[PDB]
Amino acid sequence: PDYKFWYTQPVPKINDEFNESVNEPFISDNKVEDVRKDEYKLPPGYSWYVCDVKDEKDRSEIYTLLTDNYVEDDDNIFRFNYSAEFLLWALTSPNYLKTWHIGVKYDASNKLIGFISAIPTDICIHKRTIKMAEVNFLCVHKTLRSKRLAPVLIKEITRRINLENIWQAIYTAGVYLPKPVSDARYYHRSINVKKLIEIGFSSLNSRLTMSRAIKLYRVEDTLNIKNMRLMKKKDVEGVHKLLGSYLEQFNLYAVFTKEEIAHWFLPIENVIYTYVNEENGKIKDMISFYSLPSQILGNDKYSTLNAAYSFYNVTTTATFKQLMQDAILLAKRNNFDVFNALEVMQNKSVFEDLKFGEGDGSLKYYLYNWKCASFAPAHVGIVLL
Ligand SMILES: CCCCCCCCCCCCCC(=O)SCCNC(=O)CCNC(=O)[C@H](O)C(C)(C)COP(=O)(O)OP(=O)(O)OC[C@H]1O[C@@H](n2cnc3c(N)ncnc32)[C@H](O)[C@@H]1OP(=O)(O)O
Ligand SMILES: Cc1nn(C)c(C)c1CCOc1cccnc1-c1cccc(N2CCNCC2)c1
Ligand SMILES: [Cl-]
Ligand SMILES: [Cl-]
Ligand SMILES: [Cl-]
Ligand SMILES: [Cl-]
Repeated sequence: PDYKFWYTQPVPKINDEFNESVNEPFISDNKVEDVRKDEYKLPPGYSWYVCDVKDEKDRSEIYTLLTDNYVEDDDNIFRFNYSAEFLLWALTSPNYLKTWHIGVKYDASNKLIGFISAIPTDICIHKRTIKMAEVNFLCVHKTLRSKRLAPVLIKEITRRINLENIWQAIYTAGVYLPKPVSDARYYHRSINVKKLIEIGFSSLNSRLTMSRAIKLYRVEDTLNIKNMRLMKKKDVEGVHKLLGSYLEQFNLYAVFTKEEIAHWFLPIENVIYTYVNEENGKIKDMISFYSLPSQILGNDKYSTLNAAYSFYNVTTTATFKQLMQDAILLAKRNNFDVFNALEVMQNKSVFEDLKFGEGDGSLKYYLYNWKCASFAPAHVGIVLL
């Protein structure tokens, strides 16, 4: 609770507030020549391991570590269960670096007991585009918790990123760290109502029977945008144009290349869904969501919470409410239990009328080595995985 590590880093202190025009690094004029060239030292018995996520053996070790040891909610009901495919997809975006996928092994057993990763991305923050590392999947094995391994993982990936002449990073966390640039509550639209109530994800309102809740939280009968279809390769430049134009209104967003659109949006069953309303090669509307199940801890009636997470949604032919109603239906049609979304972009406006419930927490957006004013989450135009 006292931030002994984080207050040594170029991030804001917890009570810092910055003026409305500053937009620049905390530590500027960095020189690659000054970056530590060797890996940070580890205690005897532990070693760094650069992972090849395209290799089945390495990927399996990452998958096993995260499945057993990655993020849990604050009541330890759920643990994220990113698929091995999702991990491959998330980590091998265009121009990724294998040397930014770094683990720590326990030498005696040759097992992976720590991990952190980054991928490169261009991030526009308050109208300035900066090449950044997007950091994700920080994880320490449960048996090695509270041994200060996380600061070493963070410092080591920072070194590896700095060696590429990159000095800023973006990341999200459900925990409060110094210091969010924005903080977005999450909301959910129940689809498989009885399951969500039985596992403790949702509460049954005291005025409702289970049977009535199932009826009341039914989804729309048919699409508002009836021509929706899965995205195809030929749609990449059209999605690039539609999404790229939409995102320029926000204070924080990724500046996607055509290659990045193809990577992040072309569909992969049970990983990433993108639907488009296309006419004469123009993409008029798009819906996208990704698949991230949570293992339901200690519950033998169900295995996973099969959740869809809102990604990027843009409409020109409907209202935003109609678009997001269609997103919920498309998730339901693909057998998802729940549709989760953040109060970013225009999402907040739809939550009441589309019968979303408010979640039990918020997702914090962070920048490393960047000084600027924080802002309300409606100004956030990026969804991290
Ligand atoms: C220019 C390039 C820069 C690149 C780097 C950019 C920064 C990237 C930052 C990483 C972005 C990650 C994005 C994601 O992946 S967020 C998801 C994080 N992972 C999990 O929640 C999985 C389950 N939990 C664990 O695996 C461990 O509990 C973790 C690994 C979280 C801590 O391990 P452990 O419990 O064994 O603790 P320790 O003794 O080793 O270390 C204690 C220190 O760790 C600080 N801590 C705790 N939780 C987090 C957290 N979620 N982000 C950052 N720091 C965190 C804490 O403040 C303390 O420092 P201080 O309080 O003394 O200051
Ligand atoms: C159903 C469920 N399962 N688990 C394991 C949880 C925590 C939930 C609650 C629902 O949480 C969200 C709902 C919507 C969006 N984001 C989250 C969210 C919340 C906390 C942390 C993360 N991480 C770490 C940072 N990087 C992205 C992923 C994500
Ligand atoms: Cl493979
Ligand atoms: Cl977290
Ligand atoms: Cl009932
Ligand atoms: Cl391009």
